[PDB]
Amino acid sequence: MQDAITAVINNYDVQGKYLDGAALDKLKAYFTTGAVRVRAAAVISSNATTIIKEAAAKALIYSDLTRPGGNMYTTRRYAACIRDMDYFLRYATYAMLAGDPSILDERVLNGLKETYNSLGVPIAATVGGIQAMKEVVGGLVGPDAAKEASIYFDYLSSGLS
Amino acid sequence: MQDAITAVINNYDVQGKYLDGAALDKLKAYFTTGAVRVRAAAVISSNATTIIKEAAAKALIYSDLTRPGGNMYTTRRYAACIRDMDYFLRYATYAMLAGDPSILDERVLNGLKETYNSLGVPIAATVGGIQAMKEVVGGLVGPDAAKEASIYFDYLSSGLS
Amino acid sequence: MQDAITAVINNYDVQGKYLDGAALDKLKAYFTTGAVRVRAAAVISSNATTIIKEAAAKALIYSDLTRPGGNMYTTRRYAACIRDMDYFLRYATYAMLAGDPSILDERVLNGLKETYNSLGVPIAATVGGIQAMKEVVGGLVGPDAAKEASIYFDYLSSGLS
Amino acid sequence: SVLTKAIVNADAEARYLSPGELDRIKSFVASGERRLRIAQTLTEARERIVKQAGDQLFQKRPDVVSPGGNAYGEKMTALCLRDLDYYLRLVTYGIVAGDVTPIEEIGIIGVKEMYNSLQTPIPAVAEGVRAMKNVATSLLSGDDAAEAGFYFDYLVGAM
Amino acid sequence: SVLTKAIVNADAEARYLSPGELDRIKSFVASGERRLRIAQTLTEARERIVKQAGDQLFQKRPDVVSPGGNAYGEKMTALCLRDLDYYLRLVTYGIVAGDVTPIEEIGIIGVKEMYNSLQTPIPAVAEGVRAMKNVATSLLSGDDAAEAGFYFDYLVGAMQ
Amino acid sequence: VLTKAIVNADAEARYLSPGELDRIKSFVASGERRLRIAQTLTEARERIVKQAGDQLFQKRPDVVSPGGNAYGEKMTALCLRDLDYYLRLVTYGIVAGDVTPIEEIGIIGVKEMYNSLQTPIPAVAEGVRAMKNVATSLLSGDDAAEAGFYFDYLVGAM
Amino acid sequence: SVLTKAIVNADAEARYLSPGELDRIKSFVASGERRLRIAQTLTEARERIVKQAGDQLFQKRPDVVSPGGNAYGEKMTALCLRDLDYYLRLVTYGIVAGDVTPIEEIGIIGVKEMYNSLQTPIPAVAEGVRAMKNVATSLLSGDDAAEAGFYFDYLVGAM
Amino acid sequence: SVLTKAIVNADAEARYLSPGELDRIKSFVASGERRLRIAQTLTEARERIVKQAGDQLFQKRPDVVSPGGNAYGEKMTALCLRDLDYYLRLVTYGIVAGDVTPIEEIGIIGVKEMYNSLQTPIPAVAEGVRAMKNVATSLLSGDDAAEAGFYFDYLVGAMQ
Ligand SMILES: *[C@H](C)[C@H]1/C(=C/c2[nH]c(/C=C3N=C(/C=C4\NC(=O)C(CC)=C4C)C(C)=C\3CCC(=O)O)c(CCC(=O)O)c2C)NC(=O)[C@@H]1C
Ligand SMILES: *[C@H](C)[C@H]1/C(=C/c2[nH]c(/C=C3N=C(/C=C4\NC(=O)C(CC)=C4C)C(C)=C\3CCC(=O)O)c(CCC(=O)O)c2C)NC(=O)[C@@H]1C
Ligand SMILES: *[C@H](C)[C@H]1/C(=C/c2[nH]c(/C=C3N=C(/C=C4\NC(=O)C(CC)=C4C)C(C)=C\3CCC(=O)O)c(CCC(=O)O)c2C)NC(=O)[C@@H]1C
Repeated sequence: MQDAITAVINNYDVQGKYLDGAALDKLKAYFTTGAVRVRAAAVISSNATTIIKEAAAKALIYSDLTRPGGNMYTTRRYAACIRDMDYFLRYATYAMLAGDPSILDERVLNGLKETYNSLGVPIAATVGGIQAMKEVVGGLVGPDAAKEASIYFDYLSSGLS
Repeated sequence: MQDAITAVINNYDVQGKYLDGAALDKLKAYFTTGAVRVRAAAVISSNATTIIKEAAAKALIYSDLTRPGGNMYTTRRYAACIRDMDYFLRYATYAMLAGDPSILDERVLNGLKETYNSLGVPIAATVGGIQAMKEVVGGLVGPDAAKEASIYFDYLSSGLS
Repeated sequence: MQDAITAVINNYDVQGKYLDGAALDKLKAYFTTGAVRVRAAAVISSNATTIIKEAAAKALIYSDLTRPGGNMYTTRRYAACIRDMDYFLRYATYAMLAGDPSILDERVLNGLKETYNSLGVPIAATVGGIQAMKEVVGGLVGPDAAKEASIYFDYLSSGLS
Repeated sequence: SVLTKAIVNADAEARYLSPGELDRIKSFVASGERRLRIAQTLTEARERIVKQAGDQLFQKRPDVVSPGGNAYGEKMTALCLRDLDYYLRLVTYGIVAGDVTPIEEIGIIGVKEMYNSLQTPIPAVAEGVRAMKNVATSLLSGDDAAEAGFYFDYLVGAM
Repeated sequence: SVLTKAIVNADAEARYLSPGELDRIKSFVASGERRLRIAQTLTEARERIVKQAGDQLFQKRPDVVSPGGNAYGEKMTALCLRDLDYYLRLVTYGIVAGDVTPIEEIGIIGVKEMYNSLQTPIPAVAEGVRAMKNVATSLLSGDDAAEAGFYFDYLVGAMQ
Repeated sequence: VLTKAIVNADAEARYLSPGELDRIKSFVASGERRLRIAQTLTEARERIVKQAGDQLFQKRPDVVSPGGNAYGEKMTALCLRDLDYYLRLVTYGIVAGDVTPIEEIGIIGVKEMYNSLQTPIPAVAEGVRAMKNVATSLLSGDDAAEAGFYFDYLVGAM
Repeated sequence: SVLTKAIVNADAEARYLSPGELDRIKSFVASGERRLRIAQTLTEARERIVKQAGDQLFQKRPDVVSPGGNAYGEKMTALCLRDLDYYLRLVTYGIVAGDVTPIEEIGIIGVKEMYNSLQTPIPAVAEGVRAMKNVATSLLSGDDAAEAGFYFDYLVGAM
Repeated sequence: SVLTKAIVNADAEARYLSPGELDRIKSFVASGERRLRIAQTLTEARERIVKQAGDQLFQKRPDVVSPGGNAYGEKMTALCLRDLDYYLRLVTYGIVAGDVTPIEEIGIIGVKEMYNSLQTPIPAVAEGVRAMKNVATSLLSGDDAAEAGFYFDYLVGAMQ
């Protein structure tokens, strides 16, 4: 994948330019944000199960989806949906540490829309779930971390939709 | 699209709630900001050509892009790039009057990333241009207006990136 | 005045101790920082007039102070205020090279509060101006230098307040 | 980068980042500012480092700049120096990244094959990198030099 | 004021006021009523004097109100006119005082330093004052104008 | 303003709404104030044009240079005449309360006309900006804001 | 090129190439060798053509290289000359192609918009192209000059 | 020069040169040969540096070369370039001396007064010097450029 540090490096490498102060400043910016991100990631990992639970409660469960004939009806489908939710959470956490959205594009985003359309999974409902997770995550991580966390969640949402 | 006033209304309508003081306060906030926004919009419209010129000078021109083999090389491509810049400016102005980012999502932001990737237009350079326009706009509009103007420019930038 | 090198020496002299490795390490630390400091000082000296201008624009001018009945009203008072600003800048630069806050205490800080109170100069506004200069200086010097520069500016501000 | 490496291992395992892995990330972000300065120093001295190293290399290996040798002639000598410059740029990138991976992708994979087609001797290239290291070490402070040395050594090992 | 100046000279000499000094005071008190009227006239015409002088100055110096120039832009142009107004107020104070001292403390000491920080050109400011003088002269009667001229000239001399 | 309201109603095929009617009422009340603002600029017209011209020539030495279009007495007069025309249009706009009067006379086909003349369009825009600054100074602040809108429109159009 | 233009018209009509169209293609292929020489001549003289034309343009239009004017200053004057060079390269491409289409895509579409943003005067640019034509004509033989003239005229017409 | 400065401080104190002062002299004599080369480079490129800097200045400040502006006209523009040349010569002298003192006596004392009589804008002059610095920096090697920059910066600071 790519990370913020590597992204700067790669941009310079295509130019063939040696690293310059302006580039260094971007790197420096990342380094300050880094400590916050690490703390946020640890919070998310510990509360991951609950985050998913809360988000499902907010959007997915107690709905047509869970009712017979709904996409998340049957244990197998229910389990699949919560597995997908976990994927989104884990990748968003990875992206937040990295400081780059690229990993989301390379692993999660590419071909997901097409897969979902063939499966008949509802994309808008999934997006709703992602947004719900974001809200829950925002609380736990705290405000400074929340802004950073939110962008990756939004990136996933935009990709799927 | 949606505007701030309609956004409040819509949120209440889904709840089925009659408008309440908290809702009224949001509406009242918008109304005060309104007069400033109208003035800002007029400033931007009058100086639009110059804003684009200045922003291009700051980022796009005198660069590899304009040099042969660059994306903005040839008159046709140059003209296209400045047309795109104008679009972003006009839509941001619309958003600022509206007080809502939705119009940007509905018209500009939808499918732009995919279009650019197929075209081979460089996203980071485009984002750079948007940020440059923001800086120029900030000066002309003045400080109170600038804060409002900045959020919409940032919204566009985040969408593209 | 005192500088970092002399401060170490003086501490050892009162003990009567010959210089030791621990002491040497402190001296060595200073020597590495030195090169950065020299570069910063040259930047500040060249841009001193502008730094003062920008800081005044940010805080002092277009204000009640400059308006009739304000402390900085009349040419004489205006000139005095900018002279004081220059003093603060020059001394902060000296302190940054020295690596020690003592010179600020010995020359600038001593008796300033009392002088200002008799004059009726407003301390909080002066502090505001110092903080503004710091911000401008930070930009010009660049990040590594800025941290070092900031502490001396903050020291002046704390002394006055 | 260090962080990229950690994330990638986690993704393979399909797990959230381990505490130990997280700790290493924390250490790296603290180290970064020091690393940036080290890189900056080498960048400023880049032109001289390349020049000095080139001269040393040519003294060490007369053959390369000889009518038989690949380096011989102005065009060829320039290209040899350009190569040295490339490797130095890569080293700086490595120091800021905290990992050899950035260096490795751009410079060390397929290097043997490329040089063999060119017919450039790989050992001579290695000597040039060693020469650059010595020049760079002198300008750097001792602890800074050790950090820089690791990246330089990797390059020498790779070729 | 005249009186302040006389007292100060006496104190330096450590003597009671000289007859000659006393005579000048007498002349001043007689002149004062005329002086008050001159000042009153300019105060009433203040708004127009400033406006007319500004226009003249901008014609004389296109550069000042140009994108490069300090005066350029509405905010800046207003400030330039405000400055002209300030100087006019000072001149009126001077006429009643009969001396430049009131003018001098408020406006002429540190003026160079202030304008240099602002980056305003000092000669242009002087031209503005000259312009104001011409407008003021026209409204004033000839003798009145001469009195007013002296104060205007001092300002121009102080800032050049 | 009245024409605009009627036109919107006709498109909708409805009688004018009370709100629309109220806006018409407000406009007719405002008109007298608007007339005064226009009158002020008319009186100062000669000086506004002269001052703006000088500013423009300082800003753009080239236009009044042997190569430049404005160069020579005849040409300089024509350039000033154009500035005068635009000022007259602005006054008309203020009384109308709409840019439409301005727009028909001055802003449609302007590009084509000037391109045939070979006059640089940006310089013309600068001249209008210059006129605005002069006009603003003579006008009171609130009056100036009203006048500014019309001036800005012209600059935007050109 | 001639051929591209003919094919495009045929495809729109959804028909095979007309005899007349085919004849023009035949004429073009015969002409090509002469055209190549004409293009070669201008390429060799390119540096001088640009220089001479620039001087003529600046004499014709003092204003452009004046403090007000866009061209004024070394940086700006260089850019103006670079533009003239670009147009000359396009004209050579046109001669070999036998059609203005190659020229048109690179240079003539959106040209007005680009220059308006730059604020460069379009008529001055046209004068520069006219100037280049005169210089080019002198070096070319009469028949060659006529061929070259058409392409030069098109450019002037386009802006 | 470095040496002159050291001697002067010693004479004021009425003492022989301090070890520290002596050390600085030693450092300076070692540096001198490098300094001579830096100066030589700028001398050779002098004509081009002045020309390029002039153009940059005029682009940055259209006003100075405008009918109102001081620099406007051939005679005036030549004089402005002559001034730039003078300052460059002073900078070269400074580099060899290792101190600003030579520069300071010839160029920086009374400079404000001289230019104010001429009516030349001081900030524009400073810009010209800044422009010259940028041109000179490009021709110089990085380390050489830093040394040269200090002297250039001093000039800019002095004329402020
Ligand atoms: C009762 C013996 C125990 C109990 C039950 C309980 N269940 C829920 C909620 C849900 N249970 C299901 C289960 C199914 N859906 C399926 O598709 C299948 C197979 C056909 C099953 C068995 C679902 C989907 C839900 C989620 C809610 C929904 O209907 O959308 C609850 C409440 C959930 C909550 O925690 O709020 C409860 C209480 N709980 C006990 O303690 C009993 C021992
Ligand atoms: C007009 C002839 C010229 C001009 C004016 C101008 N002034 C400023 C800013 C300031 N002017 C003053 C001046 C005074 N303060 C005093 O106490 C007195 C004496 C009573 C004077 C004359 C001050 C203090 C300021 C600072 C701003 C403030 O008032 O808060 C400006 C703008 C400043 C800027 O751009 O930074 C201007 C334009 N400038 C010209 O060029 C005209 C020729
Ligand atoms: C010379 C006759 C006239 C003139 C030229 C001029 N051009 C610029 C700047 C640019 N010129 C171009 C034009 C092109 N780019 C293309 O791709 C093509 C076709 C291949 C052309 C012809 C571009 C892209 C630029 C922008 C900057 C850049 O080169 O990257 C300038 C400078 C503009 C400025 O104000 O900065 C000038 C002066 N100007 C005249 O007045 C002459 C008559």
